[PDB]
Amino acid sequence: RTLIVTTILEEPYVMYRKSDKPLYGNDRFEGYCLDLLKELSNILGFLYDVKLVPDGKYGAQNDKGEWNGMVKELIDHRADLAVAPLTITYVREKVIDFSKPFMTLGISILYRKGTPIDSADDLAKQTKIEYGAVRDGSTMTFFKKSKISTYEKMWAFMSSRQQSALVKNSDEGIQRVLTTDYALLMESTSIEYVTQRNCNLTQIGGLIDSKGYGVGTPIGSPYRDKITIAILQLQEEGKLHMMKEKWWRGNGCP
Amino acid sequence: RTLIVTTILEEPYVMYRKSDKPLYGNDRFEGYCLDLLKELSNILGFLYDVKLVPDGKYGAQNDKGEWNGMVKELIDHRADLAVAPLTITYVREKVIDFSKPFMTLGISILYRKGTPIDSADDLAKQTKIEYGAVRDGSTMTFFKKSKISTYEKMWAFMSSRQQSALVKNSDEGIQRVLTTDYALLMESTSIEYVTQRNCNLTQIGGLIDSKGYGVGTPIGSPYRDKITIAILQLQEEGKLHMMKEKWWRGNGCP
Ligand SMILES: C=C(C)[C@H]1CN[C@H](C(=O)O)[C@H]1CC(=O)O
Ligand SMILES: C=C(C)[C@H]1CN[C@H](C(=O)O)[C@H]1CC(=O)O
Ligand SMILES: [Cl-]
Ligand SMILES: [Cl-]
Ligand SMILES: [Cl-]
Ligand SMILES: [Cl-]
Ligand code: NA
Ligand code: NA
Repeated sequence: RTLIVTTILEEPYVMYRKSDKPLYGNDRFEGYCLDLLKELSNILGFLYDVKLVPDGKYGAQNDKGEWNGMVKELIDHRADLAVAPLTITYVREKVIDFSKPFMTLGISILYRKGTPIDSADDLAKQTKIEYGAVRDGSTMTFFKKSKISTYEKMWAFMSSRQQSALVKNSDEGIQRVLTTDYALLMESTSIEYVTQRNCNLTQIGGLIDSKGYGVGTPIGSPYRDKITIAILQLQEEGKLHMMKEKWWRGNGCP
Repeated sequence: RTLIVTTILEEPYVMYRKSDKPLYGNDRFEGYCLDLLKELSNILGFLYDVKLVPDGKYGAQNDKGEWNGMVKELIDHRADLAVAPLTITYVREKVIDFSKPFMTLGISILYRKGTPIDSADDLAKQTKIEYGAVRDGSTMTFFKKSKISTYEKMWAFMSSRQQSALVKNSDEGIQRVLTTDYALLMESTSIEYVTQRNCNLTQIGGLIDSKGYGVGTPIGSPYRDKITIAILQLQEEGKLHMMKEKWWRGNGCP
């Protein structure tokens, strides 16, 4: 009866709450995605247990084409929903069922302020500034699969030297941008959150693609359509907008 | 199989081609949506027969909850697909199925350049400049249903005086903006198209909301998921972006 919700720590979507005593169960967590789940639970009338994905991955395929991460949890019916910044992509939609998007976004560039760099092609025609993405995430996959010239050049650079330009996670990418001469290809909603908090960083250029985050369900799940309708309701009522402004607003940067 | 596709004339989605002799069948039409249908038909391997919706409407409910337009064609299984700038909304998703969005947009304001107006709250707080939307479209319905104070205010104004501030169609709205002191609340992708072609008009403010256009199918159709997967493929390949640029780009503005 109670639904199992797979998710992953990622600021400001899902974070451990701060407290002076050990926390248990759903009380461990806060964030945009917990607020979304509370609003979805309200509308649809389910109870839920939040479970962190045991392997700490979003969802990609190994050499055998077996999935991992939140995507695999859904496939195997070890979770009923995945509520996280899980990008809606062609390869994932073949294997699980996403709701319609609760957030739309695109890949863009995180870099330091004050420089002459203005676009992905400024990066691509040069080698002094290093640049990369989180290994095996949807942004990397976009560069890997692209047949657009500029993105191909960029993939050749990223993948070169046993992928030394890639990072394991966004926090590693951020620190590399802050310390060295490095630009991170990152989803725009995460760039917005980061630039609101570190005033030496900025987004470079616009969005190079367009995509959404959606709630994952196993293929065939009856919850996919109920959740899509509830998301559309929350969007039209201004509630998704309110939730984004609650979690993104920073107060310290020009 | 040959699919039956319901659609509606709307620039630059679906337009009559120019020819010195009469045109027949699918050859009557061109535009972004025809290009999309060709790409979907190449991926999924169907033939198709394009039919203009007989009542010339997108789809809205009357007081008795009865539907019209392309939505009613799908509900009644008179068409297999609706391919048009058909906004994905809560009320429509309850009665038909949409693919994931092939375009993502929001309501914004079309107005003349060179004025002090910068946002919907600027319009809401006054009564001198008239403003409205296409009657019974998804933009009107957004305002009708909103409980956000600004938008309630705007709906009270739009709906006053026997809805004299509303218009029957987008071209009527565009002419009214060009001639009189009037602002049109319009989906942002159409404002883009218009302002590329009318250098005296501009978008005012940003997007008020976030929504998409999707291919519509009857509820339960097996094509909906196939078309979603095909749209995601076309997005990731950059084809949807190239299709938008092809149909939107104008001759330039001074
Ligand atoms: C935080 C990361 C690893 C996730 C979030 N959305 C993408 C995904 O769902 O693959 C990944 C980011 C990226 O690839 O830029
Ligand atoms: C062109 C119009 C009448 C359509 C297009 N999408 C909206 C729909 O699908 O309702 C309507 C526009 C709007 O309401 O601003
Ligand atoms: Cl857990
Ligand atoms: Cl698997
Ligand atoms: Cl026809
Ligand atoms: Cl969907
Ligand atoms: Na799917
Ligand atoms: Na539906």
